[PDB]
Amino acid sequence: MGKVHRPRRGSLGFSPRKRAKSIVPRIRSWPKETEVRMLGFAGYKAGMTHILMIDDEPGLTNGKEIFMPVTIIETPPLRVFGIRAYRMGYLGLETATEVIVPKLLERRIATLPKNYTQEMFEQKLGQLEDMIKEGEIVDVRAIVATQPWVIKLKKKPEVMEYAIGGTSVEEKFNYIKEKLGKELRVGEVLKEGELLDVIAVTKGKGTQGPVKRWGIKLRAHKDSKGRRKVGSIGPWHPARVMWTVPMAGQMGFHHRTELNKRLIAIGENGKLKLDENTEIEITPKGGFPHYGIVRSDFMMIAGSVPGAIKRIIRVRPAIRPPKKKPPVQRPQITYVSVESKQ
Amino acid sequence: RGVSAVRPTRALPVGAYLTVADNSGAKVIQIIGVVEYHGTRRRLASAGVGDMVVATVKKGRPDMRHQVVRAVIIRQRKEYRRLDGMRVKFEDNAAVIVTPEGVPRGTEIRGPVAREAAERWVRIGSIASIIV
Amino acid sequence: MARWNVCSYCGKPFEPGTGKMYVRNDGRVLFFCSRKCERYYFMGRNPRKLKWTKAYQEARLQRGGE
RNA sequence: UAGAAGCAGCCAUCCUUUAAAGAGUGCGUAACAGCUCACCCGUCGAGGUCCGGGGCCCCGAAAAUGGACGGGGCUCAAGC
RNA sequence: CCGACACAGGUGCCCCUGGGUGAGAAGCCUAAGGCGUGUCGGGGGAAACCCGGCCGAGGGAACUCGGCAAACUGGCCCCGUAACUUCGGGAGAAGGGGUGCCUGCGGGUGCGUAACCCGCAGGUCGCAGUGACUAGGGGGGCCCGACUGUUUAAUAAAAA
RNA sequence: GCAUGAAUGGCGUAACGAGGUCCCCGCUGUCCCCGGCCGGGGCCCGGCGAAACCUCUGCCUGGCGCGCAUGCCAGGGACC
RNA sequence: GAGUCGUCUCGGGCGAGAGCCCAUAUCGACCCCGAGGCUUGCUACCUCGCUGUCGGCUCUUCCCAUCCUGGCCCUGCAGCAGGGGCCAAGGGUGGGGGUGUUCACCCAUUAAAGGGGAACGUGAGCUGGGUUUAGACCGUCGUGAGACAGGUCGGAUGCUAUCUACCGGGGGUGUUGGCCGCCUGAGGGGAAGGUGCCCCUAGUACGAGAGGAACAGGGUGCCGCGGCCUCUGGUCUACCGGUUGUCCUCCCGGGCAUCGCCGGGCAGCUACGCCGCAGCCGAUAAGGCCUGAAAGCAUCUAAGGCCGAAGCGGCCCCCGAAAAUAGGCGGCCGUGGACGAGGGCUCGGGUAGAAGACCCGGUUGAUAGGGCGGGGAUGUAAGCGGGAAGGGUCAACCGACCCGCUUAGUCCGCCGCCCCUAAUCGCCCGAGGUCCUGC
Repeated sequence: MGKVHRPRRGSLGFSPRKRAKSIVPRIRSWPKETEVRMLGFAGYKAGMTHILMIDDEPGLTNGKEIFMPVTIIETPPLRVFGIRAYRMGYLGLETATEVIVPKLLERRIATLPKNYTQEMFEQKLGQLEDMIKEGEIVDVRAIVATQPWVIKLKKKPEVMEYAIGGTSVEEKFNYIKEKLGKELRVGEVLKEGELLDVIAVTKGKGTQGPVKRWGIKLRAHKDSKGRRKVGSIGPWHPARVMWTVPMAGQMGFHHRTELNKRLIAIGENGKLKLDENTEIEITPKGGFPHYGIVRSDFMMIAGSVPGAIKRIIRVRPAIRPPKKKPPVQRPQITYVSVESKQ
Repeated sequence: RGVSAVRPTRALPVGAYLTVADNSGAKVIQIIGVVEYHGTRRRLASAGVGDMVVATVKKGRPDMRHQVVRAVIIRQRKEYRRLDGMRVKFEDNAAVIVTPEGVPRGTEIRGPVAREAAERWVRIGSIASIIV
Repeated sequence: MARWNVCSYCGKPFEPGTGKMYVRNDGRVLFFCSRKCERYYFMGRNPRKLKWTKAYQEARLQRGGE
């Protein structure tokens, strides 16, 4: 070459690529640690559709038409089945105690008493003790579960943790407490027009090539033996192979966070109530390819979402606001679509 | 540059032949490169619409040809994506020779010319027989 | 804007944010529904002549009827 | 030389008188004027400023898998 | 047979009257005739990647020592053809146009309408009539050896 | 003309060429920038079955050393 | 390669000298002293029972004496714009034309188109163009055979990974007796961001004028990376339709020409498609200073103290109970030759998927399949009726083709309804509250 600087192909900012250790998304940012309500609301991705909206954010100047794809998701109502208490140790955060509170319970693979009533009352009393002191406790988080039963993709509860914020430890405890005996809403935690993060384990390709994972540029005039091979891997010394070099192995089934997708619309059904703005509750005829009946609470969120069709996705509020665009409270939907995916 | 107000599609690299739609006496212009572009290893400089392009005259009179000139590319054969989800696609690729200021060489540009170009350089829209 | 449009190769109702507009060398515009409609214009075929064109058929049957 | 009046520049650089004065250190003026120093007496009421050897420690001192005092680590020493 | 071998090798004659096809002892399809021992099978959304092989927008060699490799023309019939020339040739230069099917006629050979061959007109379908298979991309300049032939069986087919 | 020359043939040459060199036009995934499909493999199973070569070991980094080390020496990683 | 450092590259000290004047705005001789291993050469240490050359291609690591971006200082800095100096490898540093070419020359772009080491990185990765063998010609020289750091044409790139490395996937123990689910965050990694333009500022500051900045706010592009196909483009040997040859007498319906060819295209996979990818703060460099002495003053430092980089950390993104400090919580369990909690194999499918695993459903059931309707792909069917150039003994009719029946037919990797069919039937492996101690 001639010492030609070449930018890296693949990344180390996302590498390694491998299988997720749980099908529950991972979290290392908490946007509702000191603030009420859960970290968004979880559903199953129905599919996608598209919608035409009016600026909103200026494409050129405000008042012009913009195209936007939107991912329509059947969410179940969620319901608190467990209270988690923490005590802060000296090696990190450690689990004080828990209350566990109960055919879906049967489909779940999780362990079951066998003296339900008894165990539950002891954990509950234990918790009141912890709550009183009150500074033992430094934060409280909620074990929360999905409830699929009108949804055909899977019917087992996927069980996850979301924190429940509050100003102080006693307040988080009261809020969480009211919640166990109840259902929950897309409406209660979240509202239209915030920018929100999306967390999901992306679609599994299975094992894929250097061509696919890292990208491999093509070569010279004619190549007898292939153009999809690895080339050099390295010198004579280093005497060992690195990990920064093109290989084949897993792509997908990896957890990904994509930031800041604007919340367009909330409703319920779909296609059993017809509105002229905020989306017409867009449900394709012939149904969605490879996905079960829709009829429950839903949300249609902007742009892309990590996760292909038929996969449990989770939503988290944002860890940053937009930074040269203004937020818009309540997006505007100029005209609608009713297209088929067929 | 300027305000383009279109979602980008590019697909005309170095060595491309584009038609000269203005009277100037240069029949063909060939693209050298795209003005204000940052290129990377193994990647030929790709050209969208609306761009100020540096080019040589590939065919024309000896007085137009072996000259290094600037032009602004009006049309391309390749499909273009608006922001509104509707697509633009012209039957041919064309460029009009243009001075670096924005002001066109030739006293008329014939056919449509891109709206993204119009925003970016006023005089090209003003001269234009239609702006599509 | 809130625009709606109608194909000029069949007369069929046509969605917005979808299709291609093919713009003439003279500047006129032609709305194509889908890739088939575009591919067929190039061929120079008469969609009328064929029966895949629902509106074209329909008209003729009606014109029969009168 | 219009001006060269310490102060464009050249050379000389002399004499009287003293808190104190160099045919003037720098500023300033077109050149003067004007501002000012070295200098001095006196107050502060002391030991004052220097220069010159030596020993040491600093600066001088930029490199490519993690390589360095054998390693860890060590600054009233586990250093000289 | 012969190659140690049941090694895709490689060795002469005749079948050159099979049909359709078409100029062909041609291709492809289908017989007569032969075989299923061209001597391991079964399974798997069958991933990566490799060996044969198909299609790719926009651009038109930017790739590379070099268009190498592939692409492309294409069959057939007519028209038309430059520099140069030893007047033979260059030449299928270059470049243009037609070609299916059905229905009615003419010429030619024959024998009495049997057996054939070569054209014409009208009607007419498709995105496409050599529609499959079969099937040359073209042009010029410079150097060398005139040519056809021959050479390192088995890295060198050349300016030798 | 570093270091041409007339049958150890010179100059030129129509026609010819799986000869060497160069340019153009058409064409084109050779490339920008990659993707999908087809057949044989791959992978798995039953049966059938070699070869190359073979002092021994889960290594890495430096130093050293016949100056280009797994084994020495000092570090560092280490469940199979 | 090691050794070596004359040669080479680069630095420091001294400052002759010109820059109108003024050595240092800038340029800088004579001479003297180091550093590096990057050119050249020396060494004969290592290999001749081989350590294969150069260049390109592809793929990656590291270094700074840093081309650009950030932060800074001077000026013979008016502005615009240069010149010179300091920090700094986080990121970027391109495409073409000639040469086999590393190197070098050239064109136009660019914020800039930085260099060097890694077996002169990279041939058990490619290529084999160049060094280059056995064939040949020419120039020079030779009696001649024959030679050439002269020119030139053409002239093989082997190997099924044993060991070990790295990237991905399983099976088990340790796991303080086992177990099911949920978490903690030791650490490891990163560039997830980089960069440029335009308008407003402003025809302003500044300038005699010509000419012409900056802070800050908006819009857009480019590159890298990651994800995603509803739009649009590719493909699609699901399927459907048109069609040549030939075979089945044959309409119908099919085979083959190794999808026959051509035309359309759904799901799915992709870009030539779409969407996403912060700030601030703390501590610091270079720098600017405060107080303030050594030297009663002055002085940014000698101590104390205030700010201040694209660099450093947090913040952010990726992985992470085999972290032996082997972790936490909650629940479930035991207690040949008794009994048997968890768990697999089984079955129907995948959100999954090379084997395996993973995930879900299993009559308490909509999981798959049939049937039926819905949604989609092709584009007008079998059969029948009329027309048809003409031809006829003028009738039965022979007829490519046309129109109606029929927006039909064929087909579906998609949806609902529905227990109709198949989710049946059954097999196993794993304990025995445990030696002392805490209880």
